[PDB]
Amino acid sequence: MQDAITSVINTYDVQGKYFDTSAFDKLKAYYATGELRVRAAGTISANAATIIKEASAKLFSNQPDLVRPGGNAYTTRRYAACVRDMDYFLRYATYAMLAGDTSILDERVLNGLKETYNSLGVPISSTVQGIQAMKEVTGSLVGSGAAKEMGVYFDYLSSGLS
Amino acid sequence: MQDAITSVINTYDVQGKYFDTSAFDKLKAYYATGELRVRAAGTISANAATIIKEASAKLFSNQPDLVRPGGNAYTTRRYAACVRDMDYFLRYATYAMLAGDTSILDERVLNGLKETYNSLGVPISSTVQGIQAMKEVTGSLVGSGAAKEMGVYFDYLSSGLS
Amino acid sequence: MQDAITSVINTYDVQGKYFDTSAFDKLKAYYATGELRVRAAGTISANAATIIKEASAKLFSNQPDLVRPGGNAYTTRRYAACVRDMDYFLRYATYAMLAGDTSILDERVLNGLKETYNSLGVPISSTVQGIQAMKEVTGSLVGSGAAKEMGVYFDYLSSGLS
Amino acid sequence: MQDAITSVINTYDVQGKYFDTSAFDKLKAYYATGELRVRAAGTISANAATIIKEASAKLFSNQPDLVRPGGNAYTTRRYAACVRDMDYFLRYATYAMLAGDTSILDERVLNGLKETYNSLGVPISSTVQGIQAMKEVTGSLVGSGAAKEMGVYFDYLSSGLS
Amino acid sequence: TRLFKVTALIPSYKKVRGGRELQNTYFTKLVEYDRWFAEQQRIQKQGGKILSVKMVAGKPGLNTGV
Amino acid sequence: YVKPLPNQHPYGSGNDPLEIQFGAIFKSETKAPSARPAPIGKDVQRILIRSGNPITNERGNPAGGISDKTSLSPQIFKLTQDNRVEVNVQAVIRAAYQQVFGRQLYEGQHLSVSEIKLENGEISVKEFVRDLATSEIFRKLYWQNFYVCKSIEYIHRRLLGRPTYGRDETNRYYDLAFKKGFAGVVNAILDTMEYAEVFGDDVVPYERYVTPAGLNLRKLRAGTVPTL
Amino acid sequence: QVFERDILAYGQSISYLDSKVKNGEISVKEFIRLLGKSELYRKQFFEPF
Amino acid sequence: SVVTKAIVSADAEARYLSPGELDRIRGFVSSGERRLRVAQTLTESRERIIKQAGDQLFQKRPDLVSPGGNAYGAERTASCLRDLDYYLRLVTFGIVAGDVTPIEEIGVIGVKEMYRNLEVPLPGMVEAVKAMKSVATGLLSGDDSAEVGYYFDYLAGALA
Amino acid sequence: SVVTKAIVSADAEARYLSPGELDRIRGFVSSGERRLRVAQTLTESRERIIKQAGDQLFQKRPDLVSPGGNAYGAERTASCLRDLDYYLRLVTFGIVAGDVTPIEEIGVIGVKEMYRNLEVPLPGMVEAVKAMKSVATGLLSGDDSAEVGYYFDYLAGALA
Amino acid sequence: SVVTKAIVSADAEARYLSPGELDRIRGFVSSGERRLRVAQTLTESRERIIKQAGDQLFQKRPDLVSPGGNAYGAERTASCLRDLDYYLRLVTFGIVAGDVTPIEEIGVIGVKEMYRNLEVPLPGMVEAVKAMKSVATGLLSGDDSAEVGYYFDYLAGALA
Amino acid sequence: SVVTKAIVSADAEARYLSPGELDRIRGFVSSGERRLRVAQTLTESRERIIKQAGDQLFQKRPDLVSPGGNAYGAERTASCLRDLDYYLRLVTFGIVAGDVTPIEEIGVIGVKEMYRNLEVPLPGMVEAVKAMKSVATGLLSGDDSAEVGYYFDYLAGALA
Ligand SMILES: CCC1=C(C)/C(=C/C2=NC(=C\c3[nH]c(/C=C4\NC(=O)[C@H](C)[C@H]4CC)c(C)c3CCC(=O)O)/C(CCC(=O)O)=C2C)NC1=O
Ligand SMILES: CCC1=C(C)/C(=C/C2=NC(=C\c3[nH]c(/C=C4\NC(=O)[C@H](C)[C@H]4CC)c(C)c3CCC(=O)O)/C(CCC(=O)O)=C2C)NC1=O
Ligand SMILES: CCC1=C(C)/C(=C/C2=NC(=C\c3[nH]c(/C=C4\NC(=O)[C@H](C)[C@H]4CC)c(C)c3CCC(=O)O)/C(CCC(=O)O)=C2C)NC1=O
Ligand SMILES: CCC1=C(C)/C(=C/C2=NC(=C\c3[nH]c(/C=C4\NC(=O)[C@H](C)[C@H]4CC)c(C)c3CCC(=O)O)/C(CCC(=O)O)=C2C)NC1=O
Ligand SMILES: CCC1=C(C)/C(=C/C2=NC(=C\c3[nH]c(/C=C4\NC(=O)[C@H](C)[C@H]4CC)c(C)c3CCC(=O)O)/C(CCC(=O)O)=C2C)NC1=O
Ligand SMILES: CCC1=C(C)/C(=C/C2=NC(=C\c3[nH]c(/C=C4\NC(=O)[C@H](C)[C@H]4CC)c(C)c3CCC(=O)O)/C(CCC(=O)O)=C2C)NC1=O
Ligand SMILES: CCC1=C(C)/C(=C/C2=NC(=C\c3[nH]c(/C=C4\NC(=O)[C@H](C)[C@H]4CC)c(C)c3CCC(=O)O)/C(CCC(=O)O)=C2C)NC1=O
Ligand SMILES: CCC1=C(C)/C(=C/C2=NC(=C\c3[nH]c(/C=C4\NC(=O)[C@H](C)[C@H]4CC)c(C)c3CCC(=O)O)/C(CCC(=O)O)=C2C)NC1=O
Ligand SMILES: CCC1=C(C)/C(=C/C2=NC(=C\c3[nH]c(/C=C4\NC(=O)[C@H](C)[C@H]4CC)c(C)c3CCC(=O)O)/C(CCC(=O)O)=C2C)NC1=O
Repeated sequence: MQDAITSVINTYDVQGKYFDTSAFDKLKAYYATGELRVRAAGTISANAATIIKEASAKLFSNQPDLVRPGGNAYTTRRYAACVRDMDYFLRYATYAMLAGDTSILDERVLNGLKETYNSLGVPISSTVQGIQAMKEVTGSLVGSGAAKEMGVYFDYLSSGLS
Repeated sequence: MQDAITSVINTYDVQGKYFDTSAFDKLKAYYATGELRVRAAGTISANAATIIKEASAKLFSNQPDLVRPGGNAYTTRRYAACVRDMDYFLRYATYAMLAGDTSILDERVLNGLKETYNSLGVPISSTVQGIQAMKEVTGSLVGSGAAKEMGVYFDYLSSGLS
Repeated sequence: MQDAITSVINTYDVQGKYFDTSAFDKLKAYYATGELRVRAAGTISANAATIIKEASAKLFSNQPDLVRPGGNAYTTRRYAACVRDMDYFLRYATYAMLAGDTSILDERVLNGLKETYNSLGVPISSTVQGIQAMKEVTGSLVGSGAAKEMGVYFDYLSSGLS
Repeated sequence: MQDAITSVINTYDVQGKYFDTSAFDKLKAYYATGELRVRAAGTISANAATIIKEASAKLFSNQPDLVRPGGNAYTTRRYAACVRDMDYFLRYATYAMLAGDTSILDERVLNGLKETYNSLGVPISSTVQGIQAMKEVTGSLVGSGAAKEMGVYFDYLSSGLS
Repeated sequence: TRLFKVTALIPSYKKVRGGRELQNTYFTKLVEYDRWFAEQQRIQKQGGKILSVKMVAGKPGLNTGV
Repeated sequence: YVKPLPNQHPYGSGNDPLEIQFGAIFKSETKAPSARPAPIGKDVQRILIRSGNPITNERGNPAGGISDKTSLSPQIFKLTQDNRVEVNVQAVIRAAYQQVFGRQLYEGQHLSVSEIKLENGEISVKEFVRDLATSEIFRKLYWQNFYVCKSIEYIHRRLLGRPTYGRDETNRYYDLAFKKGFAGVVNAILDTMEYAEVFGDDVVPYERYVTPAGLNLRKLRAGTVPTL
Repeated sequence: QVFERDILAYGQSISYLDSKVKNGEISVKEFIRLLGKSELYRKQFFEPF
Repeated sequence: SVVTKAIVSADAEARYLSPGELDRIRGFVSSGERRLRVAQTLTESRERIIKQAGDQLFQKRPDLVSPGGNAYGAERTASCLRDLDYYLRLVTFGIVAGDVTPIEEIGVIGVKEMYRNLEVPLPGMVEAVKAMKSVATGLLSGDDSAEVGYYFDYLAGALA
Repeated sequence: SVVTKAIVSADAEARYLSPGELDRIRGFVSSGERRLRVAQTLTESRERIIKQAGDQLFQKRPDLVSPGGNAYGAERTASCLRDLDYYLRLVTFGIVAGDVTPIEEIGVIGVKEMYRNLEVPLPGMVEAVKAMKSVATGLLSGDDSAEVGYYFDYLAGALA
Repeated sequence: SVVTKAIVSADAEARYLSPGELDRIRGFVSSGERRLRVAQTLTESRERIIKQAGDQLFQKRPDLVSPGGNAYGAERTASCLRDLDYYLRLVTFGIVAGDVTPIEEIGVIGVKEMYRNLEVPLPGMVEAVKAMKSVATGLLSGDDSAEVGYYFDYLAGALA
Repeated sequence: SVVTKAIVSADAEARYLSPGELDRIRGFVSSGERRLRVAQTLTESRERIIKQAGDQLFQKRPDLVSPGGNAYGAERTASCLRDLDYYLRLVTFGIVAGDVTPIEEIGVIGVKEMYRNLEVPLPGMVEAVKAMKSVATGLLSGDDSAEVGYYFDYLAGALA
């Protein structure tokens, strides 16, 4: 993949230059944010199953059609598929947050997801609602400073699906 | 792959409703026609090789350019693949007739078949003619009612290809 | 679009350099070939209808299935659409020959065509065979050098449809 | 694949005729050049590394930006990929020269290679210049008689990319 | 528990083929612990007879280090 | 709307790799949309063209996988060298790299210890393929930079030699990814009964099926199109 | 509407058509038609497609 | 052909052709002249071979042409001899190619399913092929007789 | 980088990062400041390092600039020094990244193929990298010298 | 341990440990005293941690001890606290090892089917390890509390 | 030998040697005496071939015998010449055998790593073997010089 440090390295490699003051400033910014990123990553790893539980419960309470007969999440199979997708979203958002770049979200998750959902019949609106549910659930757990950092990656996933 | 019984089960599951009189009427109709379906399927199974031989003979007599050099059925391997395809169409029409639904035809036969033949260079119109040849050959062996029943599936294959 | 002169201008504009000896050689090559290109273009314009007639007759004689019931070119409308496609292939091959570059064939013929034929159910192998027939017919009318030149663009169309 | 012998066999099997004087003359012509083709193939196999050396050196002398920061061949990995692709082209041109037919180029090298390079961002024009460098380098080593034969397959590859 | 050394003999029951296949029928080989249950099941399915299995790389009864 | 389902991956046409020797080339939803979704059901089985004898397809011939090879089939590499000086072993190793990766690796990237074990018979060809397919280089090439189902499709084609038939296989391998990762997916593919019946411990995997688009890439180039 | 965006960002316009539509020689329908038949529209939305 | 087989083998390993298989191609292109002469001899005398073998087979197997037989009738006997003509042409193709590959691809793969569909007895196929082998071997020289018999025995074993 | 390798290791196993990986990321983030100071020191002294390393290399291996050598001539010696500049820049990238990942992906994967294509002897690369190691760690303090020596170690071992 | 994973990762690619692997091992052995005194603090606090963790478990989840629950009865509560002691010992093992491997080969691999055999709710397990996390991190210093809590995070995630 | 390659192929696809392969083996054995004359002629001229090839190599590559070069010094140049003698003997062995398998089994399998361990440039090796080709081909008649050039070219390609 690519993260913030590798991003600076790659741009200066393509330009074929040694590091300047701007590159060191970017690297210092990443080093400043890294400890908060690690705390948030550990928090989310601890509470992954919980976060998925409340986020799915909130989504299925706001949109009860999904779980009821005739809904896309109505089956043990389809419900488990929804929970699996939400777990993937949370894990890769955590990877992107800890990395400081959204490239892993583009490659591993977003490149192909819209077409997959459109072929499967998954409602993309409800999926964006589920991602927003995970965002607001995890914000209370990671803390305001870490919530601000995690929100951009949840927004990235939501915008990629939309 | 869904038969008539599975189709009713699904139309009642998606609504979340228990079975009522109408569903029992539909399943009773299927159970009534089941004996005809089983007899026709057994007759076609016993006479499958004869049906394929007769229909291939009729098709290659009506379109002799197929088995002559320069025709798509000119080699031992291509002739074998042609009669193999006729065996597919007969066997899957038997399956669809026994199930009472054309889902297996959209589901295991006609999905991507046009693209496959177009890539191979297989003639589509000639294959439809062969499917008919099988239809007229099979109707005589199975009798009037079973022929009326199998005709819908043979015409389904023909219309899907055409 | 882009032609040979425009292609050289573009490749020397991207790198920011002025014209050098190699660029002038390429421009001189195109300028020398221009008279032959114009003669070929006039010959094809005068004989386009005959080329389409002969190529279509060749294709539908080799593959009568396409115009029999069940074939893709079976109706007056589908047949007319087929000969319209052949007319467009010939005209754009003439355009690319006169331009000296294959950009117009990409942007204006082949960008999106193969997916269009997959959706429509058009046999692309038969279409490529018809394009090859057009190449054979056009070469005889244009002579050896113009036949090589136009065969370049016919083969480009055929390989692009692939 | 399909070589000249198999090409004649196929063009006569599709027609359904026996070998006539013209077919036997084509076979004689192919068998006559057999010693030249084997000698050229052995020479190219012996000097493949040297040919790639000189061709790549000339290509990167004419277009140094490819191997400088910001060029498609700027890394050890991408330079190695460049010389690997050039080796593939040389090897497959040797195969086509031995067979006397260009079928293996179309079904083992050029099948989707242009769109592969376009998706990768590989400059196709620079690849064609590299192929021309390989051709002009190989011609000196193999000798004019073998050079003329290698040229047609090198230009087939070039036109496939272009 | 890392590596088993297994001696096995798997006769032929679904065909008779004229290539050299003594190496496929009777063979001794090293298998991993995690692969060994699946390998033993697969050998038993093919009707093969397992003659002897030994512990080679790892040590039995290790709580960690496995 | 008015035609049957296309010959297409259940998760979209952008989930079909280009059938070339090596590279893992997929369409992108952003560089140019060019996207067609289709309502391919969970049980839909794809129609695959044999790379070999046409009547050896499993749909018509369940025992066609173990059938005798013709001249239409690819080269088959089997390691009969005593399974305890020989060029056959090196050829088998090269064929294994050509199948697993599509090309030879660079000199620093060779799985040297596995080659030594294969040369001396401690491991079979299947175990060598497992070592190649679970290596960090294979993961770097074909797993970590792709959409998960794209990686699953490509790895399936490299290992079993055919594309997936439908959502049964794709969903099984997606669940295996979700639970156990890349190594779980790769080991599951090699542990299938289909692998063992087609490729035992002896034979390197080869290509058995292609999609109609992959056949179109080869046969429809102006050189290979049948002349009228 | 016609060019999906305001092409004054590039300084591109058809001055005589604009004058004709403003002063009433042509209507907005005729302006739209002459605008979609112009060299600008042909370059933007006919050539690349 | 031999050239195609060598190129395919070299390609499967992603390497240039080794000197041994280059020597194989050298020997093949050396033998090309006499193999063309053999194929031309078979092509020129095709009608004689077909008539002789057809008569010999029908005498050896009267049941095929008798009523209730597969080749009974003018049209069905014509089809029988036309199949013999296909196989003779295939043997000429194999001779020029230097291997049984053209024969295999054009007229061996799936032949049993074809003739099973056509109610054509395979022992009759084998005996017809053997009759053609005897007739051809009689017509050409002794040295080339072994080369021709190689392809005829391949076809007979494949049909068997 | 450290973060990238940890994350790809976690993702390959379908799991969140383990406590050890998170602790390693913490340590890297803490040491980033001294990493950047070292990178600035190496970047500022690039020309002196290149000059002294080239002189030392050509004194240790006079064959390279002797007639017939790969580095004979002012132009080829200039290209040699340019390669040394590439590798110094890659070393600084590796220092700021905390891992040899940028070094590997930019200048180690396929480097043997590249130098075989260029007739560049890998042993000469090895003494060139050792010379850069000596000259650069001469400028740096002991703690900095150890970490920079680790990266020059990796590069020399990869070329060897 | 950290050294074990580093050695296995290096050996898989048939190569010596990279400067990143050496850096992580150096950081691991450098922090040996801190994690060692942390493990000593955890082990000297057997029963306080076990008893408070059990109390919070039962008062947040009353139904484990309620009639019909998994832990109803004195002996089942004793087994519950015994498993708590097991996992505390595993956490100490992982802390000294610098990695969660000992917990994995001892307590994580196969835990789900184990507790499914024992009919032990997994939410109860994660609640218990969370309570033990709270109790243990209360005693330790602020710097060491995070180190303990990360291994407890791994255990809680591993259970459910 | 040709016999060995034919036999291993026949065993690989598991049937008796094909008539064409029997023809090839007869052509090989019938030409054995000419190969023996070629091998003896090369053996008689060991010193001239080896020393002229070494002189040509050191003229093209003065650096190899320059101070710091690989073959600098009398003893290292002697080892150079002895390596050339090894490869000349292997070429004679291959001429006698009828292919290059002896040259592979004794001199090509693992040559790259060995000359890396000895820091011997492979470009020097290919230059030396090309020089041996140039010397040895002149000693022989055209038909024999072609065959010997095949082996020398194959060895040069194998080294490169
Ligand atoms: C048709 C197949 C199908 C099934 C079976 C199914 C199960 C199912 N159980 C649910 C919740 C539930 N299920 C239960 C049942 C439990 N209570 C006790 O613990 C027992 C051990 C156990 C029943 C014997 C309870 C209490 C909830 C509510 C959980 C909550 O609100 O968080 C929900 C969520 C309902 C919603 O979000 O509105 C579903 C979808 N879904 C399906 O599509
Ligand atoms: C890691 C990158 C990646 C992702 C994310 C991915 C998603 C994905 N989700 C799937 C199914 C599904 N996904 C969902 C979830 C959606 N529907 C619910 O209503 C929710 C609103 C919403 C989730 C919040 C559902 C219900 C299915 C079942 C579809 C079906 O069975 O027809 C499937 C196909 C499984 C099958 O049906 O065989 C994939 C491939 N694939 C990938 O390679
Ligand atoms: C049940 C769903 C299904 C179908 C229908 C199907 C058709 C099918 N037919 C094929 C070949 C073929 N099919 C035909 C048949 C045609 N030629 C004659 O003109 C006739 C008009 C006509 C048949 C009546 C021929 C000649 C080939 C050989 C083409 C070739 O080998 O190039 C192939 C490719 C070879 C293979 O792998 O089997 C497929 C996939 N496959 C499926 O999985
Ligand atoms: C960042 C990754 C990267 C590297 C490292 C790289 C190396 C590289 N060095 C080159 C030339 C060269 N490189 C050298 C270096 C050698 N001279 C002595 O032998 C030394 C042992 C050794 C250097 C220490 C020389 C002499 C040349 C000139 C070759 C020639 O003129 O033919 C070239 C050919 C293109 C050019 O000259 O612009 C490349 C691509 N390219 C890359 O994209
Ligand atoms: C056997 C048929 C076949 C070919 C030929 C083929 C080409 C091919 N070249 C590739 C990479 C590459 N190829 C090149 C070479 C080009 N760029 C340079 O500028 C030159 C102008 C030019 C060579 C003369 C480069 C630089 C890359 C690296 C680009 C990248 O991977 O991002 C890749 C990407 C996958 C990989 O690197 O393993 C493919 C698939 N694929 C095939 O299946
Ligand atoms: C090319 C090297 C090679 C050899 C030498 C070889 C021998 C061999 N013979 C076998 C079985 C057998 N071998 C025999 C033959 C014996 N039975 C007696 O009646 C006869 C006196 C005698 C034969 C003359 C039989 C009957 C079996 C069947 C196994 C059984 O059911 O017991 C088997 C195991 C079955 C299998 O092929 O999967 C092998 C490996 N296989 C090889 O690949
Ligand atoms: C190039 C490869 C190829 C072959 C081999 C081939 C065989 C072939 N023989 C046919 C007819 C026939 N072939 C025979 C031959 C049999 N009569 C006796 O039994 C003999 C044992 C035997 C011949 C020695 C007969 C009798 C028929 C007529 C069948 C009928 O009309 O009922 C047909 C049906 C189409 C037609 O008659 O035009 C085929 C396809 N086709 C091919 O494309
Ligand atoms: C070092 C790794 C390891 C572990 C962890 C382990 C757990 C373990 N717990 C057991 C029993 C038990 N364990 C529990 C504990 C549960 N009760 C509540 O629900 C809690 C949520 C939860 C504990 C926090 C209970 C209730 C039993 C008795 C179950 C029975 O009666 O069968 C047993 C069966 C032996 C016995 O009954 O004495 C084992 C082996 N064994 C191991 O080798
Ligand atoms: C039959 C297969 C075989 C080969 C080929 C072989 C070569 C070989 N050459 C060696 C040394 C050597 N070989 C060379 C030759 C090189 N110097 C360069 O200038 C030239 C390009 C090149 C020769 C043309 C030199 C200089 C040494 C001495 C290296 C040293 O001792 O440091 C050694 C180490 C033992 C010794 O020092 O005598 C071996 C094993 N051994 C074998 O068993």
